Amino acid sequence: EAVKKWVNKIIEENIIAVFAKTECPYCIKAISILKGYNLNSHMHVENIEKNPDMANIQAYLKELTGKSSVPRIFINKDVVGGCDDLVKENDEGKLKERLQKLGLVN
Ligand SMILES: [Co+2]
Ligand SMILES: [Co+2]
Ligand SMILES: [Co+2]
Repeated sequence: EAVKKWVNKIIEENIIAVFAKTECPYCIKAISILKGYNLNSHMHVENIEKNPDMANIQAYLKELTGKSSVPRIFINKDVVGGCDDLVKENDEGKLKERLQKLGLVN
């Protein structure tokens, strides 16, 4: 329960929550895309590789999202998914819609 509670706190206390690992090009790409919307003040990036319970975190992220890979991206507790999902939402206007409803972009 401790691992799940810790992950939950990250998702619930940050509007934009990104789970990442070290030297992860698609993590870096997704984080850069989000910071390009000036979301930094409401983002937390968690490096789950620098963590003794990486496998537990990944298993829980799969239970929540369908995949154990990083990056894993949540926006106001809603599952965006990975960087490819973020790129699809960004290119098709869904990302902007999301952020507008949250007051994060005009
Ligand atoms: Co290397
Ligand atoms: Co900027
Ligand atoms: Co952290």
